[PDB]
Amino acid sequence: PQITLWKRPLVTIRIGGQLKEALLDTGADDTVIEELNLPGKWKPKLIGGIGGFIKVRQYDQIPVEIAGHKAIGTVLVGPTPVNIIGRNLLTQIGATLNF
Amino acid sequence: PQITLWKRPLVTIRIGGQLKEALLDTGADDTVIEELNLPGKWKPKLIGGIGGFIKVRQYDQIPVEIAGHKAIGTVLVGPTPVNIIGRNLLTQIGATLNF
Ligand SMILES: CCCC[C@@H](CN[C@@H](CCCC)C(=O)N[C@@H](CCC(N)=O)C(=O)N[C@@H](CCCNC(N)=[NH2+])C(N)=O)NC(=O)[C@@H](NC(=O)[C@@H](NC(C)=O)[C@@H](C)O)[C@@H](C)CC
Repeated sequence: PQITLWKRPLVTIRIGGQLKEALLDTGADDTVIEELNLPGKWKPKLIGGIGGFIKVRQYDQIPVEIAGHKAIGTVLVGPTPVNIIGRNLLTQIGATLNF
Repeated sequence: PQITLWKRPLVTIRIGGQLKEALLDTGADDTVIEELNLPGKWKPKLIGGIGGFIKVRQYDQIPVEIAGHKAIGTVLVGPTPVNIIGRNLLTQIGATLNF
């Protein structure tokens, strides 16, 4: 689809069998989801944002369906204020910015 | 123009007549620049994201040219590792997400 930016670009995703809402974030390297369980193993990681750094769980090779488009890649889980889909998955679904 | 997301979407902007590199961030409501010597009246604000909040200075009606496309609006100034172009200005240059 084509998404304008007057509102936050929030979409529904499928992850782990569950539906969630997430923000399409071109300013994020990685995909960061609110605290939850995901199948499989993980390892601790730290990531940073506007306010500093947080601890997350790094899960690899997780399938995520993003507005109907499939991706399989790293998902970080931790105390983010909002679920964000970052460039590691945006690239998989063919997303570009256009102006 | 079309910008892919293989790398961070860093582009040249002009603010205060000078050129800087900034990240096009669809996950940002607002525009955050690290330019603490702007002239002009400002007011204190707090903005947040991953890691919490920081203090910024809010400047209004500041011209910002992005990749040769003129915009004018609110700019927040504060300590950030990367200059961020948010939706307040992305909308003014006609930017969309496409997949
Ligand atoms: C989670 C909140 C929404 C998404 C987030 C994305 N912003 C980018 C900006 C870039 C860095 C300052 C971000 O955090 N990116 C992270 C996401 C985490 C991730 N791992 O992908 C990033 O790429 N982090 C890199 C580091 C980038 C820093 N740059 C650098 N070292 N050169 C990383 N690998 O850890 N938006 C925001 O942080 C913005 N917040 C908002 O837009 C709203 N605030 C809230 C709480 O939602 C609004 C109500 O203020 C800020 C900028 C104020 C307008």
